[PDB]
Amino acid sequence: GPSFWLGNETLKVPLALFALNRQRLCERLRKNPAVQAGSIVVLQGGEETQRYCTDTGVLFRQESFFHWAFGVTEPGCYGVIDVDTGKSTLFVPRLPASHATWMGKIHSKEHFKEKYAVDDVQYVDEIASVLTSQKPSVLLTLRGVNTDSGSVCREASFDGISKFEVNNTILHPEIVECQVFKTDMELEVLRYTNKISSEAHREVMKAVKVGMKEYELESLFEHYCYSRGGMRHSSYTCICGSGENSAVLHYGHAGAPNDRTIQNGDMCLFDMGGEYYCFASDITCSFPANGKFTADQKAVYEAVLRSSRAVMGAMKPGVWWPDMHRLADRIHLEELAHMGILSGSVDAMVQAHLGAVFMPHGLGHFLGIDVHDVGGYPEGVERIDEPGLRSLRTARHLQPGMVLTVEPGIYFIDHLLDEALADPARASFLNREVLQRFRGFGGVRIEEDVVVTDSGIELLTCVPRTVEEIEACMAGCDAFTPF
Amino acid sequence: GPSFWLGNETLKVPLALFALNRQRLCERLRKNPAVQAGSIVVLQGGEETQRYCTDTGVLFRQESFFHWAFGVTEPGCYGVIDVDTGKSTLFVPRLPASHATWMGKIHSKEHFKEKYAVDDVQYVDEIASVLTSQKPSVLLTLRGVNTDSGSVCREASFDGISKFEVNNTILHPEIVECQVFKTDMELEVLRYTNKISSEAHREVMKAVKVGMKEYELESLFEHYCYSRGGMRHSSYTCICGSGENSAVLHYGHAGAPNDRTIQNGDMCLFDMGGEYYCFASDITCSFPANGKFTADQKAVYEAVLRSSRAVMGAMKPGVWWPDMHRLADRIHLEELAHMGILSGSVDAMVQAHLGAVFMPHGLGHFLGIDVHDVGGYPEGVERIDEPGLRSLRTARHLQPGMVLTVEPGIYFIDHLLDEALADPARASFLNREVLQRFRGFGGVRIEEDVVVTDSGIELLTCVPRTVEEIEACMAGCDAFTPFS
Ligand code: PRO
Ligand code: PRO
Ligand SMILES: [Mn+2]
Ligand SMILES: [Mn+2]
Ligand SMILES: [Mn+2]
Ligand SMILES: [Mn+2]
Ligand SMILES: [O-]
Ligand SMILES: [O-]
Repeated sequence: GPSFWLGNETLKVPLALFALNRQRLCERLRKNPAVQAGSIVVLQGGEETQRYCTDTGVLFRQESFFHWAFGVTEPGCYGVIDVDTGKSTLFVPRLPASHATWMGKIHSKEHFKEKYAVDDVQYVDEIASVLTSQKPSVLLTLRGVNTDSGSVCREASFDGISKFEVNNTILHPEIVECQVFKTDMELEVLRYTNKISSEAHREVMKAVKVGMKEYELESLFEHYCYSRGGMRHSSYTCICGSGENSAVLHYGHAGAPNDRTIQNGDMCLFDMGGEYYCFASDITCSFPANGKFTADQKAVYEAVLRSSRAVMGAMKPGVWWPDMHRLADRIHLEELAHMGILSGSVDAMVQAHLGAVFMPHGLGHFLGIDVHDVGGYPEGVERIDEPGLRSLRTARHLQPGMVLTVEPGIYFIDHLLDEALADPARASFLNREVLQRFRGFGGVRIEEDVVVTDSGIELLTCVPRTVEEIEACMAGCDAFTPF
Repeated sequence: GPSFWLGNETLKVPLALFALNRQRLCERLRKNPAVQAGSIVVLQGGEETQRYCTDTGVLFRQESFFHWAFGVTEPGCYGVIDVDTGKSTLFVPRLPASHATWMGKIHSKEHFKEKYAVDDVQYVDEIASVLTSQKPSVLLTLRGVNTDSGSVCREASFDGISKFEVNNTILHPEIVECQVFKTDMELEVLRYTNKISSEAHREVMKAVKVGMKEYELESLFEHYCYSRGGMRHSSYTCICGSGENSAVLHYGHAGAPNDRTIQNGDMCLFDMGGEYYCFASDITCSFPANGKFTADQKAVYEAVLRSSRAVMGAMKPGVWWPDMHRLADRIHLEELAHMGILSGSVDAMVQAHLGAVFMPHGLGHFLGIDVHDVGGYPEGVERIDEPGLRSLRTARHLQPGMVLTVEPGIYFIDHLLDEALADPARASFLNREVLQRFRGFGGVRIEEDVVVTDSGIELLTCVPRTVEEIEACMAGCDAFTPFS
């Protein structure tokens, strides 16, 4: 069967991947007692956009649910699936003659049928007529709430849809639940995105020099991923935090745009992940700008390495993800006590939520077509109302096929530290004279992507992690030399 | 005063640039009979967005009118300008405490005042109160139609604006007319974006090898522009057309995504331009993939080079831009005849609109904060209803301070050639036995950015252009002398 491929050494992704997703979705809907025979899933693809009211085109990236089901890269499409038979129909825009001048070849419907291995291809302007002839009982459309953005996913619509019976409640929970469990074909793509992004992280560690701007490494990373990996997009805006900016969790956005000069003595926290054919990677490396950990940097770093490997060591089916978050909290507190930043009973520190002062984010999240993938909080799964834990993007138990990030960190964040020092229940644990030395340290995050297996996990990421590995990598003389 | 700067060798852009733009806008408004005393210009900045319903953030790029007036990089702002005094007030988001954890320092209003050199800074939720206290006669908001996209620019709104008198017709043509004429400070930025993008094009010509994917050069271009120029964005999606793809004017979008392997004997047409602090560049270089022009490639290429230099040499204040387009058409037809592709009377070819078969787009467009800059078709200026010319993004006369692209091209586009061959009014000019050799050739576009000056033009772009220069650049020399 056909494959998506960007040539060179890039991954061939079989279009059978998306056919399998459609089949799995149908199989799940068929078991839902509320789904009527003769139902048809109706999805609307993303459309071309421009910047504001300008005619400056925005590079099109497909909507994630549509991509999961069809793998279609072109804007302006719809796709439907007959639930009972699994038959798929792709609807493509009927393009004007001038498209040939400005945009490229006007491909035939047969070209698209062969390209995407769907059962049928029609034009978008025929969708009402085509669906009518199929005499569906009900159209199943996609509407629901993303539990990370809080946004409502907008359901498909077309001229004439009002003439049909439409249900917009059944589909969203079902397709989300399919996306949560990755197929072997999807795992092959996530192995690849992690391979290329890991290589890119290594090249960045080799390239970093005191005096560079943070964004020079953002640029280098994205250049490696695109030129060598075929990754035209990143999975999220690159986070290239040096010095105190490494305490800012999502540093790098337009308001803080990776524009600091890296200085001797800084820690770097680089959270970057290329995207291939709308599949994510999400990796963070932490390391000294000058290639040599100081004693304080080694201590903080190895604390996070300890929680990282303890969590990965414990992860297996049936483990409750909030228990892993609490395990990381406890290890951080133990290590910060060993360092002298903390004193007293770690049990009591845990009871006072002191861990969240140092790690004010969730331990990790589902990953897939989106970096913060869907399905973390389905109906019946509640958010835990405690510092740190309330930022968890899922409170589920682990099962095979789930893909998770494992991303403990320790940060020295002034407003959180100051709050803790004002609270007698927490201040007694904090040694002010030692902590003072760590003001402006930034932080350390060690982020791996893993897959839950029957007996444990599979690690997808492959970057240097021990202090020795990191220092060796940064001192390496050799491979990637743009102009 | 303060400047925008991304360090290293990047350009320091004084915030005074935006102060001057506000001043110029007020000066224009004070002369406008539709404008009464006590008016306040109210602009709304862009907001941050995410991909579809996901929480994947999209990198924020400021809305172009707002950028022109204020130079503000942060999402969620508004900005107002008192027309009579010129006093500027920036409104910034009142951020949640958690911003300090996730996004960075919660800067003070004073920080933004110093940063942007405005007269006052307030929080966005206070805009109704602050405007009420000023007792304005009317709020002037921005609404109009972009003549390239057809889109309606959406006016500012805030909770309570219905309590004010609002006019949404006066401002748009006036701010557009200011934008058409670049200040010396703006020209400094456009010289810089052309400098960096030119360097990047030269690095690309040096790096191109048979066997590479088109997108490898897209990547390399953008990497040069960001790491060396501080250009986080491109001005438009890179067009890296090799072989027959060079006939596709805006190749490289998601449906044709720069994914062809470059072959020996191919021509390349690379239209790429980095953006710095929301100022554009727009440059096209055409060259043989293997570094050596064939006789056929040299002939097509030098035809476009001739029209490029003819137009640049003719441009000056008072010139009607459609006359430059017709000049390019005539030169292309002459040179296609000199190559044996066409025969007969060039006067007759022109009369038959044959030029548009080979150049089915406008000769060039205004450039500024947007690659297709505003103001090409103000009220009164009409689109010419002919092939090629109707695609012109302006039919204005040239004046000092305008910034234009000059981008003639010749392409071999099958459905257009076949239309001509089926049309008795055009078919006899075409020599099939010679044209057949150019089927699948793709095309050549040579695109320069220029400023209209009192005496003619200032060429901003600095890339190799002659056959000799290009071959040398690709051989690693980079080496050449610009048009003057
Ligand atoms: O947003 C999240 O969930 C993770 C936490 C640290 C950075 N990214
Ligand atoms: O869009 C335009 O006007 C120019 C013509 C060739 C490519 N870009
Ligand atoms: Mn991350
Ligand atoms: Mn993550
Ligand atoms: Mn161009
Ligand atoms: Mn142009
Ligand atoms: O992350
Ligand atoms: O262009």
